[PDB]
Amino acid sequence: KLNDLCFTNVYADSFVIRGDEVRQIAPGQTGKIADYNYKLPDDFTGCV
Amino acid sequence: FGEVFNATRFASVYAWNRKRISNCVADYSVNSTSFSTFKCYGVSPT
Repeated sequence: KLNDLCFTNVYADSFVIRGDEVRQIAPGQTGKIADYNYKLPDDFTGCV
Repeated sequence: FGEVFNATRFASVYAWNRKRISNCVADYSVNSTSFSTFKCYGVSPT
């Protein structure tokens, strides 16, 4: 339903990551990747 | 923990191995050995 809106401050966060840690990135994840390299807020609003 | 997850053999699933633990001081961050699954239910792993 996204194209129905006028968004605000759109940011696309780009990188590369191993296929063995696809599931590590989410709002409320833990572990070495999502704690030491990247981090997602717990009230996140966006697309992965 | 070392022999507890790293030894010669574990028993089967129906014939499983049980161990009794108490009277010590613990850590969860000794994750260092890749875990294809790490799920803590009812209490936060952090």
